[PDB]
Amino acid sequence: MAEITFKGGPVTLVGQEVKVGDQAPDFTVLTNSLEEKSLADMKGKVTIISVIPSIDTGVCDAQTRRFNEEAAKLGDVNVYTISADLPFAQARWCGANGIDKVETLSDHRDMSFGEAFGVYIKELRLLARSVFVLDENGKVVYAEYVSEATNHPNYEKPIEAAKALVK
Repeated sequence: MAEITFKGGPVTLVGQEVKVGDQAPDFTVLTNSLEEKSLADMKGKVTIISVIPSIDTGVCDAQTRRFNEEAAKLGDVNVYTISADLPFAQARWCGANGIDKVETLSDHRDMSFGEAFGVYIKELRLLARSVFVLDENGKVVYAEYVSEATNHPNYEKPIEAAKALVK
């Protein structure tokens, strides 16, 4: 189990902690454009996934935006962000920042993602801050679950996993 804290005590997760080498669960989220997208689409490249609770929190910036730049520096990767937040809030955050290498997505709807990857925090109904990397087979190449929901992963980590495979 990933057992995340919420700044003073533990909080339960739905789902299980996934690992490297495992086949990713394969679900659907909405695009920020209000269409279904699933892991089956994402396997078209080595893909990084950046889970955050909602996009407005400022700490989300340090992920989605840095990921945009780092993905440009890699030159050949694919990256998405997923929130329990509105598709249009997510689209807008991208538009404000001029993001192009990353696209934001909304699990908001059916939580299928947050549930299956064990990042829906049961006790909050909120997505964890976590990251994953996925091979073109849809195998997990890296996974990390920030032990503290009030803190965020380092984007360098899934970059180092993805950059090893895009060569």
